[PDB]
Amino acid sequence: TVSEANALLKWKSTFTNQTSSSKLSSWVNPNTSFCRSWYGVSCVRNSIIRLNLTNTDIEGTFQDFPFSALPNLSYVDLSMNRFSGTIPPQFGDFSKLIYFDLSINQLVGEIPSELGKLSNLETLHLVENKLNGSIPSEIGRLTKLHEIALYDNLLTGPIPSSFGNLTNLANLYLFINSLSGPIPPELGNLSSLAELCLDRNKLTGQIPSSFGKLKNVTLLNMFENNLTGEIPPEIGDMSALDTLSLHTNNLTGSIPSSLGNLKNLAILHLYLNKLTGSIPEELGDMETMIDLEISENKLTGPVPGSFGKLTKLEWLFLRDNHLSGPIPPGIANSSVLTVLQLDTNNFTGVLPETICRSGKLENLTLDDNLLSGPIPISLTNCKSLIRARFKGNSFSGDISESFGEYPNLNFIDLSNNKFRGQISPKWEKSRKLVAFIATDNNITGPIPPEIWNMTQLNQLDLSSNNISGELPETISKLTRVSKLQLNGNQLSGRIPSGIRSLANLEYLDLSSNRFSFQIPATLDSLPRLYYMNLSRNDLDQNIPMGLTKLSQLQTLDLSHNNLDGEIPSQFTSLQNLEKLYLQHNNLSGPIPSSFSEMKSLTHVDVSHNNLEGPIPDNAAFKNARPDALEGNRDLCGSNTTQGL
Ligand SMILES: *[C@@H]1O[C@H](CO[C@@H]2O[C@@H](C)[C@@H](O)[C@@H](O)[C@@H]2O)[C@@H](O[C@@H]2O[C@H](CO)[C@@H](O[C@@H]3O[C@H](CO)[C@@H](O)[C@H](O)[C@@H]3O)[C@H](O)[C@H]2NC(C)=O)[C@H](O)[C@H]1NC(C)=O
Ligand SMILES: *[C@@H]1O[C@H](CO)[C@@H](O[C@@H]2O[C@H](CO)[C@@H](O[C@@H]3O[C@H](CO)[C@@H](O)[C@H](O)[C@@H]3O)[C@H](O)[C@H]2NC(C)=O)[C@H](O)[C@H]1NC(C)=O
Ligand SMILES: *[C@@H]1O[C@H](CO)[C@@H](O[C@@H]2O[C@H](CO)[C@@H](O[C@@H]3O[C@H](CO)[C@@H](O)[C@H](O)[C@@H]3O)[C@H](O)[C@H]2NC(C)=O)[C@H](O)[C@H]1NC(C)=O
Ligand SMILES: *[C@@H]1O[C@H](CO[C@@H]2O[C@@H](C)[C@@H](O)[C@@H](O)[C@@H]2O)[C@@H](O[C@@H]2O[C@H](CO)[C@@H](O)[C@H](O)[C@H]2NC(C)=O)[C@H](O)[C@H]1NC(C)=O
Ligand SMILES: *[C@@H]1O[C@H](CO)[C@@H](O[C@@H]2O[C@H](CO)[C@@H](O)[C@H](O)[C@H]2NC(C)=O)[C@H](O)[C@H]1NC(C)=O
Ligand SMILES: *[C@@H]1O[C@H](CO)[C@@H](O[C@@H]2O[C@H](CO)[C@@H](O)[C@H](O)[C@H]2NC(C)=O)[C@H](O)[C@H]1NC(C)=O
Ligand SMILES: *[C@@H]1O[C@H](CO)[C@@H](O[C@@H]2O[C@H](CO)[C@@H](O)[C@H](O)[C@H]2NC(C)=O)[C@H](O)[C@H]1NC(C)=O
Ligand SMILES: *[C@@H]1O[C@H](CO)[C@@H](O)[C@H](O)[C@H]1NC(C)=O
Ligand SMILES: *[C@@H]1O[C@H](CO)[C@@H](O)[C@H](O)[C@H]1NC(C)=O
Repeated sequence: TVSEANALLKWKSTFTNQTSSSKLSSWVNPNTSFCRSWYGVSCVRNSIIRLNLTNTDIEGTFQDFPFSALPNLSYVDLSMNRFSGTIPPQFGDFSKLIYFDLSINQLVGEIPSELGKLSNLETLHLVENKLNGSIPSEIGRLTKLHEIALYDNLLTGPIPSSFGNLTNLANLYLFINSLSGPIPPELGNLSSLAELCLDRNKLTGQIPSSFGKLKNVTLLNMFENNLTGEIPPEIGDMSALDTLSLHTNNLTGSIPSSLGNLKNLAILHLYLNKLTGSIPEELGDMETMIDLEISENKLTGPVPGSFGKLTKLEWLFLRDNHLSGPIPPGIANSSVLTVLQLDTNNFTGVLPETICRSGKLENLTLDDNLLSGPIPISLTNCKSLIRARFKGNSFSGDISESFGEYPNLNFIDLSNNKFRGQISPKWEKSRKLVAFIATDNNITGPIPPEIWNMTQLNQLDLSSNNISGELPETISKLTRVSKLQLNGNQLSGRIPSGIRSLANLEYLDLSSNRFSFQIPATLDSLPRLYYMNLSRNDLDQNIPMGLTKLSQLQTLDLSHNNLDGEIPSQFTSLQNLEKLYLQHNNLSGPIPSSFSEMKSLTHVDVSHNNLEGPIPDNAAFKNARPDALEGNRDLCGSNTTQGL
């Protein structure tokens, strides 16, 4: 003991970057107070049995640790320190050791197989180091082990089959590592196992069919491995399971119907695999299921109608599969279902009337299916909606009657459907709505002016519809819009000057419309605008000077209009202009030949204009095709179509 105190002092004397304020200040007077006042030291019969120096800012190694001098150690916690070097084999010499923790440290090298000498060890903790090499097989000798945690290391090789001999192991955590090879089937002998976490490794091979003997495992995390084969139906015999996560693997075959026998399973993660076949209707018998995610697979056929029996279902992720048939009503019938994502499948028919029956549905994704028919009325009145995506379907109906007021709506996408009718002012009640996308529908009538009062709107896409009327100057109220797409409609009259005020505008498209008269001379106040498409309109007269004061333009398309006069020399301030399309206008005069100053002009079309003179000195004019430069009155100094 005084010998133990002296030995520990010699070890302390090797620590580096220590401070006067370190808790090891109490290591004084070895002859009298080793067992009564030394921090981290506790004794029985005046001999140290417990060394607990966790989180004491110790920087050092275990090279000079006095293994020989502390024979009676049974509790060693040296975690959360700055220990470096390796774990010496002499740690296996502490024959009374029960608890061993060296976890949050900077240790390197392999685990000494001599740890298998620690026959009294019940807890082994070495997490969050840089330990490499294979896990020693002799660790399977430690039959009193209750818990092994080796996660967040650089361990390689297979899990030793000897671990099947650890009949008292409750928790096996090995997750953040590079463990390899097949999972040893002997793990099925761990009858006391409760938590098995092998996730985030490089495990290959099949899931052992012996896993069905693990009747006390509640958490089986094996996600983010390279497991192949099919999910063995024996997994359905792990009756105590509440969390089964096998996602991000290379599993194949069908989902075993035996999963329906897991009456305690609340979380099932099977996504990001290559599962095929139909979803067994028995999967509706997992009465406890909360969070069911089998998305991103190759599942086919219909979703079983028996899903109506999953009364605790909250999250259902079936996106990116090949599911077919109509969506059965039981799929949305859970009173607590808040997320129902079905997008990127082959669902047909109309939406079931059960969609928002409880008024709790929040996120609904249906993108890229073959669905049709009208919006069910419980969805029209789903006041709890937050995110609704319908893009790429054949939904039909009066858009004003099909959608109620959605006060919690954040994101809605109606793109690529057959919606008719006029945009209702009801959308202004969505005061949190940031994006409203309705491209490629049969919307008609005017844009209600309430839309411009939606100052929170970040993205507005009404493109490719049959919307008409003149845009009012109150459009300026869309303070925070950054993507504005009204192209492909029959909007008429002058472009409102008020677009000047949309300071956050980045991408503006008013092309393919019936806007007439001069482009607003005032339109020079969009410093974030990198894209402006005014093409295919009825705009006339000289190109306004204001456009040249917008700095960040990358693409500018004013083609297919009746603009006349000369191209401004004062384009020079568009040093970031890359693509410039001015074809099919009535522009005149010479190109200023200050376009040599323009660095980034690569794609330019000036065809079918009344311009004359020589092309300027920059790439796009050299790289222009005949169509790009044709149609002008007097082209080039030597009447050329290519090569000066
Ligand atoms: C397990 O890891 C050890 C330690 O590796 C060290 O720590 C890791 C976390 C990484 O940061 C490694 O980049 C780092 O080196 C490996 O042992 C180490 O091997 C290297 C080379 O194989 C040794 O470096 C040599 O050192 C001598 C002088 O001492 C030079 O002459 C050489 O040119 C070379 O620089 C290093 O000393 C050694 N460290 C030890 C033994 O503590 C070990 O190979 C690795 N095992 C695996 C990956 O299976
Ligand atoms: C070394 O000293 C530290 C702190 O002085 C000890 O930390 C304590 O460890 C126990 C577990 O042994 C912690 O209790 C646990 O609390 C959670 C809370 O939910 C509970 O669920 C567990 O069942 C367990 O009882 C305790 O909170 C923790 N205290 C602190 C301040 O971190 C450590 O046990 C000592 N180790 C040895 C070997 O002496
Ligand atoms: C600005 O918006 C207009 C739409 O209002 C965009 O027009 C599209 O431009 C391409 C060429 O750039 C068009 O031409 C050709 O169509 C034929 C047949 O489909 C095909 O052979 C060509 O490969 C090319 O696609 C295209 O039809 C046209 N679309 C429409 C609806 O008119 C224009 O591109 C936008 N400007 C910029 C810079 O993006
Ligand atoms: C294409 O433009 C020519 C050029 O006329 C321009 O008219 C002004 C707006 C201004 O830009 C002038 O500097 C230009 O000359 C049109 O030709 C003119 O047509 C009008 C008849 O409306 C006639 O009085 C003018 O004398 C013409 N000018 C010239 C130079 O010939 C032409 O009609 C336009 N073509 C189309 C299809 O719109
Ligand atoms: C600490 O270790 C020593 C030996 O490493 C133990 O001392 C032995 O105790 C037994 C019975 O108590 C004696 O028969 C031996 O002769 C002792 N050997 C020595 C070298 O002293 C001691 O009991 C241990 N103490 C604790 C609390 O474990
Ligand atoms: C297991 O599946 C993963 C899918 O994530 C495969 O990883 C992809 O492999 C291909 C190239 O072979 C590409 O799609 C990507 O480069 C990989 N990563 C992805 C998609 O994130 C992996 O190859 C599969 N292993 C097998 C089949 O043995
Ligand atoms: C449910 O929908 C909400 C709203 O769209 C999602 O949360 C938003 O996610 C975007 C990223 O695409 C963020 O920019 C927003 O800040 C998020 N908003 C909120 C309030 O969190 C949410 O991720 C969706 N959840 C599921 C499971 O689909
Ligand atoms: C002590 O800390 C400094 C600062 O982080 C570091 O550069 C040095 O390597 C550490 N060790 C020694 C022995 O100085
Ligand atoms: C498990 O223990 C038994 C006990 O005799 C032994 O025969 C067997 O080889 C052990 N398994 C491994 C993989 O070492």
